[PDB]
Amino acid sequence: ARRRRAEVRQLQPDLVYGDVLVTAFINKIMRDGKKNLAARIFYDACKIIQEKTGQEPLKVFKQAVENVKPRMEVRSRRVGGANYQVPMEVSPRRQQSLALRWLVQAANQRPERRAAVRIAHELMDAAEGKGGAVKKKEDVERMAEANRAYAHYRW
Amino acid sequence: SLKKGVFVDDHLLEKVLELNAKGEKRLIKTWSRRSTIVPEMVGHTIAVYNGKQHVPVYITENMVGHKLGEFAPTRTYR
Amino acid sequence: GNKIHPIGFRLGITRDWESRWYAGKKQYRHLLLEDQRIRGLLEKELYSAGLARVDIERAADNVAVTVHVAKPGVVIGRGGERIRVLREELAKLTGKNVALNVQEVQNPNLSAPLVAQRVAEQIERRFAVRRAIKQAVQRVMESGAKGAKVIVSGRIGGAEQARTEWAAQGRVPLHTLRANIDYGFALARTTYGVLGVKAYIFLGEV
Amino acid sequence: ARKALIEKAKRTPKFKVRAYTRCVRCGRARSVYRFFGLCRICLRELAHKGQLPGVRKASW
Amino acid sequence: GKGDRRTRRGKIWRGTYGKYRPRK
Amino acid sequence: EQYYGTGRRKEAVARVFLRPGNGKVTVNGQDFNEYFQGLVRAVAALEPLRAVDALGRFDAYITVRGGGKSGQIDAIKLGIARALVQYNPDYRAKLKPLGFLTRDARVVERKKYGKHKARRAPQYSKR
Amino acid sequence: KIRIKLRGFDHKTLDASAQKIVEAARRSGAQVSGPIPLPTRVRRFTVIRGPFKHKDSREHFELRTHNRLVDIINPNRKTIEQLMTLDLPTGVEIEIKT
RNA sequence: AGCCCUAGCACAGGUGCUGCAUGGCCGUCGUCAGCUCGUGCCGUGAGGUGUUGGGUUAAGUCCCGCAACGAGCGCAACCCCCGCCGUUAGUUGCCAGCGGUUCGGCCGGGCACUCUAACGGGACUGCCCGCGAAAGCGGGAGGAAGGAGGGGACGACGUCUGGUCAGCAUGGCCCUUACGGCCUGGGCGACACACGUGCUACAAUGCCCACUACAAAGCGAUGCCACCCGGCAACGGGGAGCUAAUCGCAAAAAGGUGGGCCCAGUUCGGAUUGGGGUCUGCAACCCGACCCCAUGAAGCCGGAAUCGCUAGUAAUCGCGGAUCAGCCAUGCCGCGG
Ligand SMILES: [Mg+2]
Ligand SMILES: [Mg+2]
Repeated sequence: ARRRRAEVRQLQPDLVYGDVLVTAFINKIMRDGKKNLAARIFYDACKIIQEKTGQEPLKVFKQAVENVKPRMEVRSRRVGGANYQVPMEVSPRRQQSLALRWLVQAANQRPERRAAVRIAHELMDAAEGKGGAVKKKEDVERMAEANRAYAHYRW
Repeated sequence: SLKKGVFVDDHLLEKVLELNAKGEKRLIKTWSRRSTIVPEMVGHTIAVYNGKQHVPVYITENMVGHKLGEFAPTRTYR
Repeated sequence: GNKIHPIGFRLGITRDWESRWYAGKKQYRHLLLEDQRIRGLLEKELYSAGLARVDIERAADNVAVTVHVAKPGVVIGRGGERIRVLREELAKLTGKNVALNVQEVQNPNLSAPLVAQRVAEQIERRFAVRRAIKQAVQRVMESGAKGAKVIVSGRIGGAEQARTEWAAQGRVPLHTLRANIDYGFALARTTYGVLGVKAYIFLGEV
Repeated sequence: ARKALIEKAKRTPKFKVRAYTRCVRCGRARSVYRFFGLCRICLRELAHKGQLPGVRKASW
Repeated sequence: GKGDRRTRRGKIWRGTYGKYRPRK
Repeated sequence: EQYYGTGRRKEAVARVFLRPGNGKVTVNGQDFNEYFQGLVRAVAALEPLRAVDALGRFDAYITVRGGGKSGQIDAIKLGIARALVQYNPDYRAKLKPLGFLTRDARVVERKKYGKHKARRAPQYSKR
Repeated sequence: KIRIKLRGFDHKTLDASAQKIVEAARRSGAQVSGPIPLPTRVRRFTVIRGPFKHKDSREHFELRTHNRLVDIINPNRKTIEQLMTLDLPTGVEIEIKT
């Protein structure tokens, strides 16, 4: 991206809750280009947040995501003599992606044997604020802050 | 792997059959290593070409359906 | 080592085939080998005419064979003493009955395939490799052409290090499809090795 | 051996398995298209001249 | 999958037919 | 009585006739939900109606062949939309903002020689 | 009821040479069901450009048979005249049917 | 006379060496925005100017400025495919509309539609806002398509004393009862090892089995093989149709729905080896592929390193073709989901 600053490839809204942010999530779940199975999974997962909690799936989803967004992180930096992990803020597009990336990953690391459950639990456990996603979130926030000394370069 | 004859060579039987009207030969040389060894035409030690020379192969009952070159190996220290 | 053949490139617009005969998947192989041994004997035993194209047509046992020259009569005789010999040689190998037109190009220093041979000839008669190119271009450029260019490969003047003299004039837009550029390639079997000669003549448009 | 070979490939042989194609022009054993008797080389050649009827450069 | 001649896939992939993939 | 559009989408062609009233939708001689069964996105193909408020107060008869199930799904979507502009001039001024009217130009780009696959080149080892 | 095939390499001179057969069968015949163009039979060859190892970089050649079809429902000898002989095809083939 | 046979002769023949003697053809820097000429001008001269500069572009693309004014090889454009609409045309489309339908667009009836294929139309920064001296840049309307709409073909002066005498052509040199020829067999397939490019997996976003038109390029008359029967099958019988928009290869597979396995080196994975057979071919030991029974290996996602791709792309799933008796194709060139 030398020339232009690149348009953020827009997404079709969801054909259910009508939310871009959902399809975004669905897309991350998708494997070999099998969007169908991908979608089934996320919806069937919203069903295991009825059967389990009185709450509306969307609200849980939103609120878990909001819980896994980092605020700070260490971007690497070379200077002629050593390597410096420099803490900068996180632009809202990156937040969006890291969170949704992390959820799926955190979720596929879980034990339960089935797609739609792993998604579901994670989603719940992280809107409570105790996800294995949320681990690899407070870690990043912590890694900055510990390198708070070098936080005076930030280019 | 075939099943309509045994695709064995003319020039070989001519020589085997008409050798067995009383015949006990080892000096019997051949280049037809693709000819199937024929039911019980044993005794006679055939000499098979491997590309360089003819090998003294004395033949027994238990080695029948096998083709002739399985005994004249074509390369060295294998 | 780049650059397409410019006839090949243009057999769409701007140039048609040296064989306008249809057919199908068991004759073509043979309707070809013949097509070739024809020009096989023609190109060898008719060099002096100076034969540019050797256009050909078919429709089952008839064959058009329109041989183009600008020495048209050197194919004939003085009435018909040779052109009879030839319809004879043709149909002897072609077990069929051969037509056999003859043609004149009103200007032979627009025939790339001649321009080449001419320059080629000279080279064997130990000529001036570089002023040949200089001349031949000016010849072709003289006959009102839009652009000309000639190329010799190498051992130019018997040299031990193979070289490449080229010369041009006016346009030769080798990248335009509506170009109409004739392309001539000639050999040159000298004592020390083979040279190679290329000819390019620009004319065309819309 | 390319001479005694080009000839022997015109013959009819003990057993028809021993047959084979061979660029009738550029006398050549390999890559000889069945619809031409023509080595891909001695071919890209004629094709470019136009000596090959109806054969165009493809593009899509 | 694609390497077991005794799966169906095994035979699609190989292109062949038989017990484990018959011709309709 | 009748209306028409011709939807197309990447080797897929959509013959579409609507009729007023009911809500049912026959597609290649089948109910919508028999042809598009489990295929979670199909509900979108009839999105152009939900756009105009003709919710399910047309029937529609639809042949659709060529290529792909999901390409068909989008193909139809173009008919269902190109049909109603031709049963109301003003069916336009609120289908453009959503653009159910663009063809969708995109298509299997070509396999180039030397690549594996159009764009995917092979694997450089360098030593 | 006449059914005549027209095969070709040259697209422009089937639609040319065999649209004399939509005139010389209209002027001295009567009814004509126009030319119908049958899908083309494209024969692709693909050659490695050089004489040696350069297995990438190739050229593409296709020789394409254009197929054309003609039906006319007034079979007179009023027609078998220019349609007996009066020519402008030169690399065409024709199947005559009924 | 020819033509043939032996004894001579002139000659043939050599994939024998030289790509550092060559031609032709290819690859490479690189589809990079460059490389030059004519005349004028500056400089004793090699050379310079032009081609630098400021704005702009994908670009030596354009613009404004300037001792230069122009031009040539390049770039773009002229050709092919893909997108939208029209014209022409009915042994492929069809109740689209009505009649008959043993309910197979099959039977009349019709090209409306789809399509097949030939020609045309369409996009130009043309329109409105804003900035600018201009070129043009940011937005918006219209429109199937906006600002190069998406893919090709197309490779400048030249560089790598790049590649190839084994495709062919060719100077030179070396063999000419043999460095030529013809055959039978063997080798190009060897195996302590080591790199490249791939294929197949290591699983549950999975495997298996049953059913279930989403079709989108090609090949076929010393052939494609519908359909029958025999065989668990490979395949073998009989046998129809189509010189093939008509008949055949042809089932697309992922997908959908049902069922099953329950985290196991497993109903994951199919290497190895044993056996019995099919086919092509004079012939399948070395050296074919296919079918079936058994045998089931390593592999639980890979160190330091390192490859590809910016959109219908990558990832994933099948389809065909070329050469070809058959085939060691998991390769190659192509098609779509
Ligand atoms: Mg000075
Ligand atoms: Mg080898």
